[PDB]
Amino acid sequence: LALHRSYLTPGDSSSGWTAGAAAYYVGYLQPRTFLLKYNENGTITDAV
Amino acid sequence: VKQLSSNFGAISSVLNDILSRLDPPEAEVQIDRLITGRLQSLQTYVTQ
Amino acid sequence: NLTTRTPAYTNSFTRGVYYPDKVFRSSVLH
Amino acid sequence: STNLVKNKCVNFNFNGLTGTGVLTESNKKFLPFQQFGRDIADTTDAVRDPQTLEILDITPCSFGGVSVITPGTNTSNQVAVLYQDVNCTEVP
Amino acid sequence: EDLLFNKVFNGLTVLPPLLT
Repeated sequence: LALHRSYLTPGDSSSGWTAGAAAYYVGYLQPRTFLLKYNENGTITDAV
Repeated sequence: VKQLSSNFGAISSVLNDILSRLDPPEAEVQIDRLITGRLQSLQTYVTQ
Repeated sequence: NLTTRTPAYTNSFTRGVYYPDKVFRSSVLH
Repeated sequence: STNLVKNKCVNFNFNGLTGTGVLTESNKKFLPFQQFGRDIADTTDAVRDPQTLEILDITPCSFGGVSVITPGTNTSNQVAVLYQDVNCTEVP
Repeated sequence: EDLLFNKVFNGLTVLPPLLT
């Protein structure tokens, strides 16, 4: 993740940082069977 | 038509590949597995 | 290093489906 | 990279997929990642040529069973032959 | 009959019916 260092908060190397805004969601994958529905153009428009 | 896509125990379900990537004496064992298998699928369609 | 940093789970509603192969199928359920 | 031929029953080996078919212009709109196109029953009915990125349809070439209509050997030795399921421009 | 009718590869060939 990029860390923003700015003139506003020189602090020390540890304290020279700004969180800004970030969100990350990690979900692991498992072996599964899915029925995928492909439309006329070939896009997967649904799955079960 | 789907049974044409099942190995029946050979290296591959495609006759061209078994013949192309194997020596002529040992491909005959692999084709004979497909021929016994594919013939059984046709006998079941005709009886049913 | 870093300092002064002041987990919850959210439902994945039907997300994470990726085109399994490079084949094209139209109007088919596979 | 041998040159492409169309409207003839030509054996073909594309980028690793091989079949015998008549290759013609296709109206199918393939998405960019897709390489071949398969119909129901796992049969490849479309391929995109690698060199010009154009979608080409594959249709099996003709195969029909000749049948013979005989007036009867006692009446005559004339016969007429029905080549089934063949537009009569490919019979010879 | 019209109401009734409306409501209703490889090595394989479907031969056509004799009485159309």
